[PDB]
Amino acid sequence: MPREIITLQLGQCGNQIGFEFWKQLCAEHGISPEGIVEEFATEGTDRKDVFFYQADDEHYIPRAVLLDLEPRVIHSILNSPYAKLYNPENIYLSEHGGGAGNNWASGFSQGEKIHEDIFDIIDREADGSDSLEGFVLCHSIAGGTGSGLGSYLLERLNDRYPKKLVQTYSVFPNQDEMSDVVVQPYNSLLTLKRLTQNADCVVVLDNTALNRIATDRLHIQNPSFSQINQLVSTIMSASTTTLRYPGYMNNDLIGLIASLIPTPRLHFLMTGYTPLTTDQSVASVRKTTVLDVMRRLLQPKNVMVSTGRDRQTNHCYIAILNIIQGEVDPTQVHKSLQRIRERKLANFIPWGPASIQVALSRKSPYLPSAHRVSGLMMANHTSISSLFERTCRQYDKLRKREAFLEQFRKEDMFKDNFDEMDTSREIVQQLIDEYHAATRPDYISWGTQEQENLYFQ
Amino acid sequence: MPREIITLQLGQCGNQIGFEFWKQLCAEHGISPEGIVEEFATEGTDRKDVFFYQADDEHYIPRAVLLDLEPRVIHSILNSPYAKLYNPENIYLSEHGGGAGNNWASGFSQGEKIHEDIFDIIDREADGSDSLEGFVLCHSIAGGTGSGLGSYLLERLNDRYPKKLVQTYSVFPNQDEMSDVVVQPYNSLLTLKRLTQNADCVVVLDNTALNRIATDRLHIQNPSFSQINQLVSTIMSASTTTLRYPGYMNNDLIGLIASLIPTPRLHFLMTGYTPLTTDQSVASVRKTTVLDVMRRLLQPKNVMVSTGRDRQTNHCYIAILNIIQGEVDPTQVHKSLQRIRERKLANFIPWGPASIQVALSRKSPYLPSAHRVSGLMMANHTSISSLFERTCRQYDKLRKREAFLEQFRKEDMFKDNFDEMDTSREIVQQLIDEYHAATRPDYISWGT
Amino acid sequence: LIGKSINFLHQVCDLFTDLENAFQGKIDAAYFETSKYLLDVLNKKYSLLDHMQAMRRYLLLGQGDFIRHLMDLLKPELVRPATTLYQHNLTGILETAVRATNAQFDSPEILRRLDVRLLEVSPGDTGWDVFSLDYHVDGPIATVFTRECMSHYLRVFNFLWRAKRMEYILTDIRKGHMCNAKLLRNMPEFSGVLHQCHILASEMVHFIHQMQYYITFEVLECSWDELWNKVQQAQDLDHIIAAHEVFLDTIISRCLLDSDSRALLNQLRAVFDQIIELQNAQDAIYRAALEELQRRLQFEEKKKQREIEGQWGVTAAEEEEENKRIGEFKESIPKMCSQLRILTHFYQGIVQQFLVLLTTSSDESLRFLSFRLDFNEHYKAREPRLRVSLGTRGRRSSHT
Amino acid sequence: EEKELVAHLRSIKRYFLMDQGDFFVHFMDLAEEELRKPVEDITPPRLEALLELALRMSTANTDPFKDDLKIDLMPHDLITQLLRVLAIETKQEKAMAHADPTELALSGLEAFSFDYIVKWPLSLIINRKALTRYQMLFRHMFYCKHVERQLCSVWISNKTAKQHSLHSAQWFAGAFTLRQRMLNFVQNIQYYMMFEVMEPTWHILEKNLKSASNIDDVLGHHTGFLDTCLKDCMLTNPELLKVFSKLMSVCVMFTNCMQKFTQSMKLDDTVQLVSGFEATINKFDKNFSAHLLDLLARLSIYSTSDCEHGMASVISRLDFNGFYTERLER
Repeated sequence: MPREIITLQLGQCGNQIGFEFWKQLCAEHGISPEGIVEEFATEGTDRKDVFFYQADDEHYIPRAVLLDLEPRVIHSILNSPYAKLYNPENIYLSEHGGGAGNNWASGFSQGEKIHEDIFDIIDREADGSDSLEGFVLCHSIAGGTGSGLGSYLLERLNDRYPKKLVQTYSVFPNQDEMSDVVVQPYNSLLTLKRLTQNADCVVVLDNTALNRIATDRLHIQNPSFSQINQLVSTIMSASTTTLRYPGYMNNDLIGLIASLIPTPRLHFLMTGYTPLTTDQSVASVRKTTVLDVMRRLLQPKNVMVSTGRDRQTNHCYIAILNIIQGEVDPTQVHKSLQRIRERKLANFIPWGPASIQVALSRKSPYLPSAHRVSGLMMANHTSISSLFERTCRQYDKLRKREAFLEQFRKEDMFKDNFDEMDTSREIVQQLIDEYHAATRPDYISWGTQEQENLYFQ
Repeated sequence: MPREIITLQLGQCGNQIGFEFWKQLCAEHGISPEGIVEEFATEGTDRKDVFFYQADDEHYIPRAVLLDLEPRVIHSILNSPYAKLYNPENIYLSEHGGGAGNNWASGFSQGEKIHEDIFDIIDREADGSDSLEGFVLCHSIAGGTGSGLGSYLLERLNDRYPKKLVQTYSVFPNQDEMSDVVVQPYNSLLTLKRLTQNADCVVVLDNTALNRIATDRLHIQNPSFSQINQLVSTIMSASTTTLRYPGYMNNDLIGLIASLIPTPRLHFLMTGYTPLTTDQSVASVRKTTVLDVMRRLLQPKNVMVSTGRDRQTNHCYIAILNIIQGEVDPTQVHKSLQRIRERKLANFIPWGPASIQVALSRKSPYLPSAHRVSGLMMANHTSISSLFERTCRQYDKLRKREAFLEQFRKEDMFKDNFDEMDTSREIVQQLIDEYHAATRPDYISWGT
Repeated sequence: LIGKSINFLHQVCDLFTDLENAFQGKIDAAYFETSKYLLDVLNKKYSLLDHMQAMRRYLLLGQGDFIRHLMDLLKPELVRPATTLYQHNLTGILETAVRATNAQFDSPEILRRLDVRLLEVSPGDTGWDVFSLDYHVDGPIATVFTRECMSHYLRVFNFLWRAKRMEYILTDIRKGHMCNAKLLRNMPEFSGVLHQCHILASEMVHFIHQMQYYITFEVLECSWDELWNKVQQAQDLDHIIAAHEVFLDTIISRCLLDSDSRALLNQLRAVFDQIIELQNAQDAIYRAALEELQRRLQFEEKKKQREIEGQWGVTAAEEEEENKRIGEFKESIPKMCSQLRILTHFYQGIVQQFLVLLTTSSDESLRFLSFRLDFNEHYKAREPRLRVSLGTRGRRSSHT
Repeated sequence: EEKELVAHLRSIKRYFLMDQGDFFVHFMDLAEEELRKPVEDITPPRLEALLELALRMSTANTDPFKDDLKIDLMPHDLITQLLRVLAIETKQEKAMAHADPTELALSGLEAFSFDYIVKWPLSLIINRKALTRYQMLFRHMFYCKHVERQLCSVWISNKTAKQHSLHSAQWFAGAFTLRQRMLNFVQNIQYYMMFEVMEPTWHILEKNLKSASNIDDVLGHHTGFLDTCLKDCMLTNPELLKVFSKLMSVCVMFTNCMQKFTQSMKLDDTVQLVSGFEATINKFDKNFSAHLLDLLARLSIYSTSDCEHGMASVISRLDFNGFYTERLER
């Protein structure tokens, strides 16, 4: 049976991102915005069941649970063309419509309030799945609601499906734009915590890199947050294409994340894509050379992930899963990974066999690709912790200053203390230590408290 | 990979010259003003990566950095056809918009204030370049902003790509005309200083020489400031052609200037082009002969550097490379060499090996050539010292008079003293002396 | 050739001066026309192109969603002894996986030809050893899809299915380990055992999935597409038969299903067996770690609940038993990690030797399998042959 | 028409005559690290991939015949091969036969040539004798480009060295002047070979191929083209070729010395190291100048005794500024 993926939509921004992700998956699988297979979608070679569930023999319904503390986004989804894709019983909107006030703790309390609906949606999607692989949580790290609700959804998916894989698409906040959400670092820390502890694979999409690309290539002086979020959703889609487009290998979510996630604790993945082009720039058939492509991939302005400079950890690849979209020959993907190894773009564990898995899949005929050749790399690299460690440190810096905490004190999770923030910081620290351990032969013992205490001394 | 050139645009005049240079390079490479490859650029023999960088997989952006201390020029660049050519992260505009007040030191201080943006621009262009050779700074030496900011950009270009060669096309101010910019001689000195210290070869573009070329060769009675900037951009194109038009030899900027620059100090180059035509003068296709080409290139009236007619000193070229394209008769080449020798129209260096390298390439289908046969010369010529020596003498004359120093004292670099202007004048004097030595056999010991 | 084509259609679907040349051109033209008519009849009556497409979808693993779903459904069944497998049950599982995957969208004429075959069930056999896809060829299409061709296609199908089954078993082991890490966060001493299980399962999944990818795409899918293109471009029935036979032989060789690749096939089978062993060891380690984590969590929950009720959270006997259980779990975690490391190292050695043999194999698909198995150059660090094969031959043909 | 002789010939010009400078730039950028290894240490896969990158990277990707372009690693360096060939029936034949093949692992840079796949019936015209001449031209241009790239790298490295220590600038002036003599020399040799030999002989071939009456005329014109390019590139004179080889070897050794010194200065008895570097540069300058004067003297000799009027062009290019004229007279 196909490996179904349950989509968890958290908060206003997260729910919008999840809706656009489900729209993109439907477009790639030829599913209409109403959840009905189009009459023209006769090429039954796509794996819709990876990301969508069938409600009947003809109707594919997204395995999506919409949870928000503000009603505006949920109403916009129910007012969108994709209103019929989602189960209406799987859409939770807070009656008060007030949102989480950009408070991570408020978002967590809202997730707790919508816990029943979201977990009922996830369980309903899993029971309709013969071999449900797991849940995918879609959320924003910059708001208040989407981060806490996403962490709640990840926790409940881990609790309910302890033998199932949990992949996450974790959007990192843009670092070049001034976020109006001053408490964003707490939300980002909680989301990175939940991805580290309760997800099996988290593809980090740093909006900062999206903004940099918008600035340098589109000549946009001030890249908006919306363009960065759409780039992050595109990156997550590209990283999940091998799960959503079945092929010879890595045709299932557990198979997709197995090659990407070497250890259960070292589950913080970094992504890279090349060549990167903006949707608007299709106009200029650029004579990009192979040399220019490789140099641009190494150029931070063209890479869709802004990984921090971790100075403490000799970051290496723990595991790599390559999701290739388009016309791909398995031998060509293998040669490409080999060339990456020759350039030492990824260091692998020395104590066991590890590689970049390559799946060859046909492309969707319905989706126009702006790039003649594209590729996504998913890798677990300790340098992704530098983003998460920095988010955790900023969260702790805000909590120690009680900045924007008045919005969180309204929610029960933060009424008495800020213990949820400290637990998030500890989870991100354990993730950093495990990712550093995953660079070492001792990765067999990664995530053991003795290694966390040895990397924190 | 092509040898990419990063363009540094400084001040109003420098930014206009840089914009026109990038436009001309795009036309030669068949790049639209929007960064799209033109359908007419089917001759894939041009190095677009020399003048443009890829910003993404589809958009080619000119490697141009727009730096001004006054917001007018930066806004004009962002409102120009080249707005999409430059990386928006590579455009630095001073928030105060006040400019440098025609003060070289103020322009330098503004460059120091915009140092981060400029070096970020250089690094972004280098990372987008597979085999970045270096940065070329286009600016005017006569204003306040474009000269100082150009020197700042040159310093930051050397700092950011310190292992990469940096050639510059530095337009030096006319020293024989009274500049309305009283601090221009200081500005000219600062530009010659930066060319001497951070460039490996400096082609001096004298706006007086640009006007002379427009009058005698382009038949332009009154060359506009825009025409002077376009002449400077043409000079930069001619000096960078070996980087921008790959062939069997001189396929990189460091390789191109290596043959031209015998010593690091003897880096003051003079340029000449023939036939020189104004954009308006395209109508008359002059049947220029090889003899006429060589004579006009060697003629100061058509040369993009205004050297005085020294009758006492045998000023000479250190090296000259003429790339000639089109129908050339060997007998006409022979007659041209004969006439040049008889008229002594070109003196060559006596102290080292130098020749005219010839690479045969097809012409760009996208760039209209006004001449059935055309040729560019890039040369290191001691007569450029006459421009640099005059600029240095004028700088010293202004600094000793504290002329226009009040505008510089507003900027921190010149608040306490004008020592930067005097150091610039001394550097330009040493550059002039080294360039003059390069005409002599004793150039081996120049600067000792 | 004309009379042969006529017989195939029936059973399966100047003369005064230079007599020798007067009819030669006419004989050749008539031969061409008769052969073309025979090939068209064979195609129209036996659906040769449709049989080739069915072979591509099922036996060449072209319906990658179908193969994925079959392997996922078989994983809990194929780990069991084959002696308990029912061929009817395996076919029902295949049909269920089809209905649960994009295989349900295949045409009824194609889907009816894709089936699950169970080999003779022996004790100790896994499903990977007995599961195969088959494609029934008959009539005129059986002239192109001969019994040899069908056997080669079924061999490639079974090999890919076994490799995918082992990959999915190891992926399920690693998924369980990763998910239980969330549960075992409250039992950090047990987390390392789960991580070691995840690492071993990830290595085994990588090996098996790379072998399956090579077989199904580089060998099976490409040879099937070549067969279909040749049949569509076939000028005669004999040309179609020969082109399909050559395609099937190419698929067998590159999927290691031919007679000559038998050593490569044995090395790949040993790699798959070591990957399955690693998967099973990792799944057992992760199961033990998750059970220990669940016991620790239940003990902590009971303690907290008793404390909330104002009772002494744990009795001294109960507290000693809980501490003993946590101690035993922590002491088994290093042991579980060591066992998983040993299994991973054995699997990696077997995979490296298989990759070396594949890189030395004449089949290009095997070279692609070697390149995929050592994408991070882990096997290339362990198997010299994957590094040597690409470097040595190209320099020799460049010296002339 | 059917064998597209002119299209194949244009492909040969594009690849073997290094007409596609952007192609050669891209190829040498991708392959320089792999070709710098000993031929035994070179991975042929990397050269084929760099070739494919250069093919895809150049405007040759629009060439329908680009796939006929191959990388060929010659068993002998071009200079030893040409000297052995020219020594046939010469007094040097015995000296080349008794010349131990120097244990210098032949570098890919010295072994690199193109080959071109010509199918029947076009294999009648683009035969192995033609392909081998194209390979010789390719390897010659590639080696000239290697020497140019080394002189430019030494230039850049020296420009960087001039930026790190103001005081070392005086010591670097002599290395700069040596590099500049080598660079002007290398560029003028490349210019002669490209625009007066390869380009003229190709234009003559295309004109003669346009005037061919039969396939044997086309073959004759192609052979005459290859023989003209070979003659005018100084490849047929063993003494000139041997002096050019020594000159290029001295240029490469100078560039390697300058690169090592600039790298050392960047990473950084120092006065002793500087005096040793200057002494090495002066020894390279002396050797280069001696070989250049011997080259110009040989060109003048062949120009006067053998009526090789082309050799006067080499001399005029080599001494375009009269730098060697006083030295030639001396």
